[PDB]
Amino acid sequence: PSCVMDDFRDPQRWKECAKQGKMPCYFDLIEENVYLTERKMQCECTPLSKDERAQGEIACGEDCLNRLLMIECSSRCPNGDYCSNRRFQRKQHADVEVILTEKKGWGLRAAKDLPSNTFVLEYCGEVLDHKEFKARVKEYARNKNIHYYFMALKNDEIIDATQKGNCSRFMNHSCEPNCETQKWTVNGQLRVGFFTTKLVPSGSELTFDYQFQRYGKEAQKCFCGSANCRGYLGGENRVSIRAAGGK
Amino acid sequence: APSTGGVMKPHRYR
Ligand SMILES: Nc1ncnc2c1ncn2[C@@H]1O[C@H](CSCC[C@H](N)C(=O)O)[C@@H](O)[C@H]1O
Ligand SMILES: [Zn+2]
Ligand SMILES: [Zn+2]
Ligand SMILES: [Zn+2]
Repeated sequence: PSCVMDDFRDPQRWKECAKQGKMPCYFDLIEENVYLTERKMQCECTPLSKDERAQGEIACGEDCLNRLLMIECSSRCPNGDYCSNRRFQRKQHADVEVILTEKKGWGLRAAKDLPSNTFVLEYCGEVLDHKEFKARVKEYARNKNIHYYFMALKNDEIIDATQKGNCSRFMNHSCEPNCETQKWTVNGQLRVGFFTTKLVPSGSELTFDYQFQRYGKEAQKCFCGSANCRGYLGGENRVSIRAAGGK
Repeated sequence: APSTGGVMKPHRYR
């Protein structure tokens, strides 16, 4: 069983497919991070001419000062509509599908060949402080959740995609991954996206290295199948809730 | 003292 990302846009249909086991369980699909508690300029690229745009030139490509510092351009970019450095904002995701794996739950796979360093998806969710994180830690332990969706954003910001998020919440762990997180600044605000680290052939599952900080007493066995698999999500050591949440 | 939880930690792939 597999599904395409447009299938998640219809809640009534999704929920009906979920009862037939053809789609993952329902969650609230959101377009950007939602803060439970709200918290407290231009590159120097020379504008492409109309002809350069027609010739296939890239606006705000590898040499863009914002891109080099992992900062996205705004609407006021000198390249205007042609700016290729607004991928998070324009939702310029990779072509991926959500698939059911043998024993990791649902997962993500490339629907086309993905070049190296290709933006996959933004890891969206609810952003929590340490206080809200501890409450969610307790709720999810109480509910006996199997999957966890906490992603450290910065010291007192944890992205939680358990209840709200997008299809990035399905990316599974591998000890030999083909994606990575990148922290990108969008409107002075930090975001986390997934990017391929290599050429990912069509049909391959997309994975990244969780660097999981396990606070739970029980370690989840790792089914990544890598020759160098660490055996468990989080490795050997259990850390405290405070340490896992960014101290 | 929960059962199986934890937090994923962004890092650049090395
Ligand atoms: N390599 C792996 N081995 C075993 N379980 C994994 C895994 N990678 C991810 N998981 C499972 O997926 C969770 C991360 S959320 C990833 C999406 C999840 N498979 C889902 O169906 O919603 C983990 O808590 C773990 O339960
Ligand atoms: Zn630029
Ligand atoms: Zn730009
Ligand atoms: Zn592994």
